[PDB]
Amino acid sequence: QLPLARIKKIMKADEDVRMISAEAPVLFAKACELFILELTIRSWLHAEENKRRTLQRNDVAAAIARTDVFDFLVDIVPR
Amino acid sequence: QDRFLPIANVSRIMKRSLPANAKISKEAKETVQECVSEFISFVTGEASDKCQREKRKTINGDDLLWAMTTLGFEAYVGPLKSYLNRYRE
Repeated sequence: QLPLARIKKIMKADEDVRMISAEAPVLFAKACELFILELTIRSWLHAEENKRRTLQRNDVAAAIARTDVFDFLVDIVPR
Repeated sequence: QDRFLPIANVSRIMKRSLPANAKISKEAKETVQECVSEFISFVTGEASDKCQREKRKTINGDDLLWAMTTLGFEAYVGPLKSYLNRYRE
């Protein structure tokens, strides 16, 4: 579903990242899936509030802005 | 475009959460693609602090689970923990 080597690469951009167990990119692949699914459905709710069947960037920004867990993304995807 | 997970893989997962006739704009896909990389970096930084505080060299799955709990992703941690225990068996 998501390439482990690329996950490991993104992980290794970290300051203290050092060595990485094999299980960690595998677990991450599953975590990223859960994150994408939740971000996407929260965004869809904003598209349906605006009477659209197309999910747009402003829908992701809206979902991020009103979800406390997605606080870390508010400056990446401003409304 | 290689700081990111591949756009089609991300978008295929996005599409699974939506009605079959939903449409996803290319900019929405690119946005979520960028958000996923920030998710990895955000969670890794926390797990790294944990791994280092406990004088270990290797980030493992328990470090990630602890990091997700700390950062407020508690809804994911239960199912990920079960996933991790099965991978290790």
